[PDB]
Amino acid sequence: HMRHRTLSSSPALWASIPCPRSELRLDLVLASGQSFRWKEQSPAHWSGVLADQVWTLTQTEDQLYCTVYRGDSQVSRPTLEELETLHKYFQLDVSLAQLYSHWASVDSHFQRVAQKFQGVRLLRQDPTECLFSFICSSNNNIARITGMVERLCQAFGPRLIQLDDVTYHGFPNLHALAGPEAETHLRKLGLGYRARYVRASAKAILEEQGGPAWLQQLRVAPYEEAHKALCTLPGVGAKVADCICLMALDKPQAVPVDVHVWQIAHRDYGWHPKTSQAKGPSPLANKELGNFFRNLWGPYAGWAQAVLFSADLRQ
Ligand SMILES: Clc1ccc(Nc2ccncc2)cc1Cl
Ligand code: NI
Repeated sequence: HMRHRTLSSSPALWASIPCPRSELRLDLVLASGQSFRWKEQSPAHWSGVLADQVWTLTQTEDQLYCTVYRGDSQVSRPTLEELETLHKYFQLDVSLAQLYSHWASVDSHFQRVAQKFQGVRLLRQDPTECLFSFICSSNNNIARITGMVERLCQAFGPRLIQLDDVTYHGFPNLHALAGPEAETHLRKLGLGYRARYVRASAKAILEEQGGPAWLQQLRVAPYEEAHKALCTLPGVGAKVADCICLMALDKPQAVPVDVHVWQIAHRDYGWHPKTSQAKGPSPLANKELGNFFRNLWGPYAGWAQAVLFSADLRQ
């Protein structure tokens, strides 16, 4: 039936937001493992869902070209409010050129690495989508998580539209994931142990915290409160909590610490746990390392990390 648009195919329906490739590189941000809902359907054309709507995105050296598919009606070009949404998603208020410059000034390693990887910024994700996406992320790779999240949305989330062979679903609400046959069905979809944590966390957020409004509270709450709050949930530890804080709760200073960042810290910064003596990853050593990077980079430490992370997936 209807198909995925290119910029050439249907130039009428595309709109644009003025955005240099130095401020945002789609190819580095949408497959960076922040969101797992974007695919490059046709070369340099990124399609994925936002809320209850599909988008396809592509860019030039100075422009971010984008179009919407409402799903239900007259196919038209992105409205103003629809583009405000997109602007916010990419947190484009924030100057990346300034942040790169600031980091480079205090970190000679960053200076050498950031050159080849410009336009790495953080998305502002829906808390719910982010939470459950990052529960599926423990002991896993981007490819597998992408899969799990797609199957999860297909099975539990509302159908929106079909383009080509791909049927786009919205992200499920908590109630949908909280039900009795939720784990069983999720286990069928190959999440394994993670199925328990999904259901449990959905059931928890409803009953223990009073629904999705809780997550919005954490967005306005201070970092430290939000992190402690998140860590109460089944399947959510310091790492996942920091991912969510950073990517969906507007805490730029949150620095998710796993064994991979340990490696980079030790190899590239010569870091060892100083207050600690135990020589390997630990609750306290990880937090120590988080504080280390905040001290060095400042209150957008998580964003700086995102640059290094994106420079590591490319060899
Ligand atoms: Cl800054 C950042 C961005 C994206 C991710 N995504 C992940 C990719 C693979 N396994 C776990 C998480 C993680 C960080 Cl720490
Ligand atoms: Ni050493």
